[PDB]
Amino acid sequence: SEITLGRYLFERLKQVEVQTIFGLPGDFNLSLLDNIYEVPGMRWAGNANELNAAYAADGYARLKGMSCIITTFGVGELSALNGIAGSYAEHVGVLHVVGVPSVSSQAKQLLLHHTLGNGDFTVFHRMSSNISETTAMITDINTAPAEIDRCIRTTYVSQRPVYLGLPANLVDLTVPASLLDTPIDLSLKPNDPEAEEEVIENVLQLIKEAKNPVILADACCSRHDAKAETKKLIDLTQFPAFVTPMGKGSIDEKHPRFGGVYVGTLSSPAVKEAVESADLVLSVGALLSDFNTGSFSYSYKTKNIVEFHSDYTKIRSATFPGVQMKFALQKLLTKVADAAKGYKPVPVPSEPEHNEAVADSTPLKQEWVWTQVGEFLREGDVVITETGTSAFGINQTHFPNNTYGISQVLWGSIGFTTGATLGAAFAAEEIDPKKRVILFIGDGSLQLTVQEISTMIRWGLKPYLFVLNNDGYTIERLIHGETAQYNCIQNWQHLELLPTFGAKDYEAVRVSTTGEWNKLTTDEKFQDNTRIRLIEVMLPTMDAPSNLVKQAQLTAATNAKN
Amino acid sequence: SEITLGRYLFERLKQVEVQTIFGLPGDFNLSLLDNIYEVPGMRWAGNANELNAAYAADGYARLKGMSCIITTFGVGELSALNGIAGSYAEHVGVLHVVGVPSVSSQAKQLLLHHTLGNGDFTVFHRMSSNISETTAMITDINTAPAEIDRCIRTTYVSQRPVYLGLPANLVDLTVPASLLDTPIDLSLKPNDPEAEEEVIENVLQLIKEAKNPVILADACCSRHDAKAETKKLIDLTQFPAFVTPMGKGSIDEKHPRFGGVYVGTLSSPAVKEAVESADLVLSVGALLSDFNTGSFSYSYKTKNIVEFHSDYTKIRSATFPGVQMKFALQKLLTKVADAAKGYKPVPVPSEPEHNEAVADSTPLKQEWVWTQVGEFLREGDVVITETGTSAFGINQTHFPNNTYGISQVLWGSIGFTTGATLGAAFAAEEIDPKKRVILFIGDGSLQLTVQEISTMIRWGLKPYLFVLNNDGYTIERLIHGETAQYNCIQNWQHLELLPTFGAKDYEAVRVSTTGEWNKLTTDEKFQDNTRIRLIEVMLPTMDAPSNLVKQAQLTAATNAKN
Ligand SMILES: Cc1ncc(C[n+]2csc(CCOP(=O)(O)OP(=O)(O)O)c2C)c(N)n1
Ligand SMILES: Cc1ncc(C[n+]2csc(CCOP(=O)(O)OP(=O)(O)O)c2C)c(N)n1
Ligand SMILES: *[C@@](C)(O)P(=O)(O)OC
Ligand SMILES: *[C@@](C)(O)P(=O)(O)OC
Ligand SMILES: COP(=O)(O)C(C)=O
Ligand SMILES: COP(=O)(O)C(C)=O
Ligand SMILES: COP(=O)(O)[C@H](C)O
Ligand SMILES: COP(=O)(O)[C@H](C)O
Ligand SMILES: [Mg+2]
Ligand SMILES: [Mg+2]
Repeated sequence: SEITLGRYLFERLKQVEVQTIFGLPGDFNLSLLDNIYEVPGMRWAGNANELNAAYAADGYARLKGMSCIITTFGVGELSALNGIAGSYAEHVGVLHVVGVPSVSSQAKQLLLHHTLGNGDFTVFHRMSSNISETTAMITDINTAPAEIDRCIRTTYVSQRPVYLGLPANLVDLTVPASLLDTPIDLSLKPNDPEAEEEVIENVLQLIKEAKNPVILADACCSRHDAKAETKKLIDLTQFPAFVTPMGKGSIDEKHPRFGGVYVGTLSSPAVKEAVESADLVLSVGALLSDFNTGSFSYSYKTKNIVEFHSDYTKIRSATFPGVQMKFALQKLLTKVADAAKGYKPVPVPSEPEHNEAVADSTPLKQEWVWTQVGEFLREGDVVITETGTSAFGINQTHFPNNTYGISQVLWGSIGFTTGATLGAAFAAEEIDPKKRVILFIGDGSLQLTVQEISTMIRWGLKPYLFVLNNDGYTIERLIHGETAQYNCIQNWQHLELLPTFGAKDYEAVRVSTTGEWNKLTTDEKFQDNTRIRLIEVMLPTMDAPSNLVKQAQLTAATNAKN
Repeated sequence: SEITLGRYLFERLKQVEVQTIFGLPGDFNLSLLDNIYEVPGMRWAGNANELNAAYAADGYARLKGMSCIITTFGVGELSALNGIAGSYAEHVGVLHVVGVPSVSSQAKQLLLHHTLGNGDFTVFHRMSSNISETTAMITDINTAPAEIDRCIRTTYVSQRPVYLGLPANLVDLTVPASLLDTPIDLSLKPNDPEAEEEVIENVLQLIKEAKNPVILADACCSRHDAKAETKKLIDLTQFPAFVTPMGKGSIDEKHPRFGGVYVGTLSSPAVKEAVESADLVLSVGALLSDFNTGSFSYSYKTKNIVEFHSDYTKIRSATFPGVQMKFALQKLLTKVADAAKGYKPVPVPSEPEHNEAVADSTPLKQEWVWTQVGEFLREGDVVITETGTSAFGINQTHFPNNTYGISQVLWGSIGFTTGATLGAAFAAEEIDPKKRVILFIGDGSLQLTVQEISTMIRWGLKPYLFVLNNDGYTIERLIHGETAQYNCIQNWQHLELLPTFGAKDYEAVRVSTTGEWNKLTTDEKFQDNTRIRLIEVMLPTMDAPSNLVKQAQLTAATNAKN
């Protein structure tokens, strides 16, 4: 019993729970794609372009664990590249498979379409190696199952993009089916016993001594799977728990000990103080980007900083190479309650609010929206926020427990979120058909990736697409050129996007007032994810969350340098 | 008197006749873009995404001589790379300007947005250099004016994309205005007199001996500026003249000595016979790609092949390095009427210029449409055909003299032409507003880049957008997977796209029959470019011009072979 190499690929992906495959067809991958239909459960999204396909592979991997996008040599791959880079930047495990010209076309340097016309078949592979954890350009059938397994493990474990090139002529060759009976090894190796035990004792002593210890969960807590441990640590220690913007959603915001979003100097006065006064910081998965830290504005001076990281740990000035956080946290948690039993709980900053009631005629403002969105959310929602006012405003929104956030704070590619939403809707559907996928995207960002709405429609996916109509690039207007033509956009009939892409069962509604907002969002039928929905949210052109106004200025200054 | 470095950039582009600037803003390019408005006549397009911007810059340069897309560090520039790669593949001089972090941001390796989180500011520049003729990352103001000139010259002269990175802090520093008073050198080095003389004596001698000489114009005749020389060569020799698919438009098809489109084995029998029985082939600008040549199908029955190229000449088995075609043809022209004086003109092929009468109710078919296109075209038209049935079908359309064709036969990135259309239409409006820009794009291709229609509306541009609705990817269906779900697309309402993107003054009409076709296209008001039009052409799913049917099969077999 034998299967095609293409077949093997799809069977392996299914074993790591990839059910939906992203990308676009081309002659160089059509035989490969045939195999998808031979694997029970697997489907082909049918994306509207390769850039959006890669954004969607990203959103899907964030929920599902990993994902796979297939493109065609040259023109498919190169289109995906900004999607792949972003997955790299943000530690998202995306397997990028490219259908390439058969080996005999390559050997004989055929002047083929999608080449640069110089007979170099290695160029695109070479470009992609710059943004991949590892790569394979498969030429040898005898090692190919092993290479694919290597690419999958690396994608899954490292959580970085991997590039797999497959000649069209290789994909139809057979491999023994029994190769599939043995699972890919998807584990990490255990820590060094001595190194890890020294980390533990060290952290344990620091905790025993600390009067005002605080926990801070950042991006890599989320990206590298330490969420269950960080949750236990908060429960067992009762230390105040804070979250960065890039880690929003990785810790539960309705826990009695949750103190807020810390963004250095842009934090609320109570959060800034509760954090910066700590005599011990337990940091989980720091990723200190400009926007994630209010332009590098942390101010603690203390030490007793413990940094947990995927592959090492830092304690004060010391680094412990190879001490991986997931196992180190697991081991820590068996002794942490005793270490902390002398801790008298310091009070945490109290949550923001509810908006006060206002006249129903009151026009919508950014500040009011971000607070209100908290009344709409429920446990288990996926909340996706575009770079722009949306990404900044969500910080102030209070998540129910078990809310999965998606915000590309480091890469910051506008338009990402239309595709991330498609891929998240696919993932959610396979996880739990009642989990809601809720997108906030600006009117400008939508334009770059709008066609991926079509793919959501063709699969009957049912996300909520909040479109923030503020007449252009408000985030950019706040940085430079408040009235510059380059910050304006052609205005679109947003309510027409859905039926134009062929939707038949949908809602498209415009909200301009608090009354319209509330009427829509408190409606029981609206709250159920029974159809795709677009909500055009009319806002003032220069209205922004206060943190964005501050940041816009910090950023402007940085660039103009001297 | 001093101007900003940014200003200097734009005054330079104005001197090589770039009036429209493509791309998207981003914080690292905003200061740069301010200067556009400081230079009389220069405009910023405001594209809907960077890939589309890059496609539009390509279309722009094909018409104008060169173009400029400006993007932002990481996220803009990576999004544009497929467009740039296409420009490199097809020899189009696009200058790619990237606004990048200030010099000391890079020096201090700040964890900024749009980086890979690893401190490497060189990686995107390194990626672009694989698909660039040269690059510049500007760091020094004293040398920036010269580096910019070096870039523009290379772009213009080599007709390939150039990469130019401008740190955000440098673009406001100033340079002497007087610099602009010395022209960039835009000229070619001349040929070696001795090597050129050998070439010419050789060709002349062959011409004197030929009874059946023929001329074959190909892609590099247009890309490398030899169309004037080639027209004169046809005039003075009276030899039969043929064009390849990729060079279509580069020679006048209503010339009495025009013999048709040669595509090796995919040629009409009269054309294959006319060319292959030749006893001399004067080949101008050969680019022998799969789709250009019926899968490398040429069967010249002579050894007397002369290949002119930008940088060398070939005669029979001999290569003449450095013998440049523009110059060698100019020299050839001075003696060639005399070498050819004893030539008795052999008759040239044709096909019917016209379709048979049919019932007006006749469903539209590809073969009928492509012949019928010829009755609608006028001299001065720009004819843009997408990869798919459009690009193969146009080969059977008869051009009026002075028809400019754009068909990306080598690179073959679907979606290209929506962008190329925007940029051809800008260019054409600057050249002569009476020049119509006429697009043929499939339902599938349109999906990848549809948002760029928005940018046409914004600027009041008046292309004719013929959209071929055959319910999916017909060209792929003929390659493999006739009814595969991967060759199927979500169905759009093409008639609604234009209002949806804010069009006020426009037409959108569906045509299904020959009579609806004739009614619309023979209408005098329709034939005037006074508004943006979309024509939705309804065609059968498996309907294809017969050339594409054969080519799909060869390609299939090329991809399968071991
Ligand atoms: C791919 C890409 N191109 C350009 C940019 C630069 N950029 C950052 S924010 C922004 C504008 C966002 O506009 P919108 O989505 O309308 O957000 P809001 O008006 O709510 O601020 C742009 C163009 C980017 N981040 N990514
Ligand atoms: C960016 C990109 N992705 C994938 C391909 C592979 N490809 C070539 S033709 C084609 C289908 C185009 O279909 P359509 O425009 O509807 O043309 P038609 O049906 O008239 O043949 C595809 C997906 C490509 N050339 N470029
Ligand atoms: C994250 C950047 O903190 P990590 O170090 O865990 O990621 C690899
Ligand atoms: C064209 C491919 O013939 P060229 O040789 O002029 O290109 C540089
Ligand atoms: C988070 O990853 P999973 O274990 O869910 C998987 C095997 O995909
Ligand atoms: C100097 O302008 P050019 O002639 O170079 C042009 C046609 O762009
Ligand atoms: C080239 O073959 P194909 O995959 O049909 C598309 C043109 O790329
Ligand atoms: C980050 O700066 P910006 O240019 O506004 C966009 C997010 O890049
Ligand atoms: Mg906006
Ligand atoms: Mg089609």
